[PDB]
Amino acid sequence: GEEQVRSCHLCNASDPKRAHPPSFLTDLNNPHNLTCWQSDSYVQYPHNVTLTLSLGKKFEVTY
Amino acid sequence: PDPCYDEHGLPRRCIPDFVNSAFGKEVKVSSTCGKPPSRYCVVTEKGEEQVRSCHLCNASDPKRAHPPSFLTDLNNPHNLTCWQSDSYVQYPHNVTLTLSLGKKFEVTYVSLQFCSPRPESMAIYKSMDYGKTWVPFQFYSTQCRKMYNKPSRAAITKQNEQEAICTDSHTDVRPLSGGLIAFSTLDGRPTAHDFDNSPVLQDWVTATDIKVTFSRRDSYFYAVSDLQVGGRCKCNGHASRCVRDRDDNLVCDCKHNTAGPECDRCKPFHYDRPWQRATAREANECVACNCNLHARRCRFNMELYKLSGRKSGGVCLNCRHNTAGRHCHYCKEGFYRDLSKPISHRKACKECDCHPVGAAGQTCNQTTGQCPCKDGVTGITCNRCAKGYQQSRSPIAPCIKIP
Amino acid sequence: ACKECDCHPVGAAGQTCNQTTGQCPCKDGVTGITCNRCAKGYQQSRSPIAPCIKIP
Ligand SMILES: *[C@@H]1O[C@H](CO)[C@@H](O[C@@H]2O[C@H](CO)[C@@H](O[C@@H]3O[C@H](CO[C@H]4O[C@H](CO)[C@@H](O)[C@H](O)[C@@H]4O)[C@@H](O)[C@H](O[C@H]4O[C@H](CO)[C@@H](O)[C@H](O)[C@@H]4O)[C@@H]3O)[C@H](O)[C@H]2NC(C)=O)[C@H](O)[C@H]1NC(C)=O
Ligand SMILES: *[C@@H]1O[C@H](CO)[C@@H](O[C@@H]2O[C@H](CO)[C@@H](O[C@@H]3O[C@H](CO[C@H]4O[C@H](CO)[C@@H](O)[C@H](O)[C@@H]4O)[C@@H](O)[C@H](O[C@H]4O[C@H](CO)[C@@H](O)[C@H](O)[C@@H]4O)[C@@H]3O)[C@H](O)[C@H]2NC(C)=O)[C@H](O)[C@H]1NC(C)=O
Ligand SMILES: *[C@@H]1O[C@H](CO)[C@@H](O[C@@H]2O[C@H](CO)[C@@H](O)[C@H](O)[C@H]2NC(C)=O)[C@H](O)[C@H]1NC(C)=O
Ligand SMILES: *[C@@H]1O[C@H](CO)[C@@H](O[C@@H]2O[C@H](CO)[C@@H](O)[C@H](O)[C@H]2NC(C)=O)[C@H](O)[C@H]1NC(C)=O
Ligand SMILES: *[C@@H]1O[C@H](CO)[C@@H](O)[C@H](O)[C@H]1NC(C)=O
Ligand SMILES: *[C@@H]1O[C@H](CO)[C@@H](O)[C@H](O)[C@H]1NC(C)=O
Ligand SMILES: *[C@@H]1O[C@H](CO)[C@@H](O)[C@H](O)[C@H]1NC(C)=O
Ligand SMILES: *[C@@H]1O[C@H](CO)[C@@H](O)[C@H](O)[C@H]1NC(C)=O
Repeated sequence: GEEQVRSCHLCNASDPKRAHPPSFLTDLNNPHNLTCWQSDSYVQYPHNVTLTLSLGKKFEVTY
Repeated sequence: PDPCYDEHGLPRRCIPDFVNSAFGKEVKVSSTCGKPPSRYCVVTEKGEEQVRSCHLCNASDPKRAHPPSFLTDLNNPHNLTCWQSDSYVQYPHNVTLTLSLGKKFEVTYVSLQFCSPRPESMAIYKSMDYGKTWVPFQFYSTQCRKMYNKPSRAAITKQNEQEAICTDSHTDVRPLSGGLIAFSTLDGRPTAHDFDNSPVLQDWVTATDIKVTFSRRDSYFYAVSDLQVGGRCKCNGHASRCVRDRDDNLVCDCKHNTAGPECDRCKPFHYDRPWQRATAREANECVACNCNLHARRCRFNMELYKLSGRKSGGVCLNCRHNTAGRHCHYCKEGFYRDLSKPISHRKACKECDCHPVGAAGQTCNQTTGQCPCKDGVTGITCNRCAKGYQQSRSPIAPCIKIP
Repeated sequence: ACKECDCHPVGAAGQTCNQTTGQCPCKDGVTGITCNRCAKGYQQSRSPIAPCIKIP
């Protein structure tokens, strides 16, 4: 409405349903069962925030 | 699974189901026929007048034995189990039977089944201790006064709903045999509907041990076929059942972070909000202390919880990992906060690695780790030279101005 | 086989245990491996700096 409210949760990768793998980024995106991958916290500039993935085929990209 | 947790694994009140209590246990008594072997005669009504039968009592005769197990065994309404007392006895004399339980309970039903006629004067007792202290509960007589100095069918004042009443009701015979006595303490109590918020009634139901003492040509005696009393194991709504101990001791498996065999207190290291009873509105649970993974023992003060707007009052003791505070939540004198590390990192505290020369003091901003920068030096550990400031090999002053 | 150091948060003068002996930094009258107990002739005190002190 007008003010703030903060919830809170936890992450065990060994907990499948409580894990947040990058597969949450590659899986089908349900607007009703979204798949939130999660980063580590307490992080900011100045630091490299790098994620990697190679292709194996050259492409032209639009979207 | 566990009724202590909702469909969403939310801690909710979990309670043992309502069960009969006085079923199958042994009782030490003060009198019984048959030692030496005793006899007894029995009267019956026929049409309009009377007729008297008669029998014998040897406990060494199993078929002529009638143990108190006959009160606790299953009583078949077609195969009754009547225990019998000695005869030729009456007021003034204690006809006392005891039962020491060891656990405090809340009771709803107290049912009875008689093989002897209903006498006139008697009362109720209990022990919220383990067979040492004894307090009455109610009286029962036509002359509650001449016998017990009591009124018959007194009123239950709201200001003391823990009154002990006496009545002549159902002190009549018929019923001689098969007397049915059921007692609900909740009768008459105005604050019985909201029992969840009736602690005095939640205290009036508290009972651990039970004692029953009686006052009030022919052989007259007393006999009874069975006993049933319903209740639920008192875990304050914090355990759905009660189990045996490794040393044979029935205790609640106190859930909801509660302690004591009855869930009466909070668990060790659970001192932030006071101990409370699970309500239909809120399970008013206990809560451990917050140390952010930096302590194992804690204490509490109400004023902390008081001034918290009644929200929290926990405080940790002996904050490890170079941490400190009520939540063991800051680095002591000597480190700084490694802000890069998470807020609960066990090594979030590290020595003020201040440039032992370039920093002016031996400390650093516990938040920033900003070491004490000397005259023209800046930087957290104070190492760098400034614009127009040339570093010198002097172990005292490196950066030097430009003309 | 390896568990994090459990140095007595007060009675040990550090949070690092003697990885061989696990002996935390026991301060003058503090004893115990994690440096928690006070020694015989040292009673626990509520002072946040001197927990264990000799007696005259
Ligand atoms: C990561 O996220 C997951 C998912 O939420 C959490 O899951 C935990 O998983 C562990 C798995 O070990 C669970 O531990 C459970 O408790 C047992 C306690 O020891 C008893 O073991 C058996 C009964 O299981 C008894 O006969 C015995 O006498 C002990 O009394 C563990 O021993 C069990 O795990 C054991 O099983 C595996 C095989 O399945 C064996 O290889 C091992 O020996 C292993 O010890 C048992 O599964 C625990 O219940 C789960 N916690 C939950 C669901 O909250 C993790 O907790 C979480 N990790 C972190 C660090 O948060
Ligand atoms: C309290 O209640 C009990 C149980 O009902 C009654 O117990 C009595 O129990 C005894 C058995 O202990 C019964 O006695 C029976 O009668 C025999 C009579 O003596 C003859 O014995 C044999 C045949 O049995 C002959 O060869 C012999 O020549 C005698 O003529 C007893 O001898 C028997 O008891 C023997 O058996 C037990 C084991 O069962 C042994 O340990 C003993 O040696 C014992 O002698 C036989 O069993 C008797 O019937 C019961 N009395 C009854 C039912 O009234 C008590 O009597 C009762 N109390 C009172 C005061 O009545
Ligand atoms: C953070 O910054 C860059 C990537 O964003 C990395 O660059 C390094 O640069 C130094 C300077 O010569 C090289 O010696 C290193 O080999 C480089 N690292 C590489 C190429 O991986 C730097 O390493 C990053 N630091 C991290 C990721 O911890
Ligand atoms: C009969 O009355 C009560 C129980 O109904 C018993 O109370 C006794 O009171 C005297 C008074 O000093 C004490 O010395 C006794 O120790 C009490 N007896 C107990 C506590 O068992 C009295 O003893 C009863 N008489 C009996 C059982 O023979
Ligand atoms: C989303 O999908 C997962 C797939 O296992 C399922 O477990 C979960 O219940 C789904 N979400 C909801 C709200 O049902
Ligand atoms: C009642 O139960 C006892 C238990 O053994 C049995 O001996 C007796 O025959 C039963 N009586 C009837 C009428 O069923
Ligand atoms: C630490 O740095 C902050 C950053 O501005 C400063 O405000 C504060 O006074 C410094 N000292 C502390 C927090 O003790
Ligand atoms: C660990 O304990 C031993 C036992 O005497 C001691 O000699 C040593 O100095 C301690 N510290 C170490 C090994 O760092």
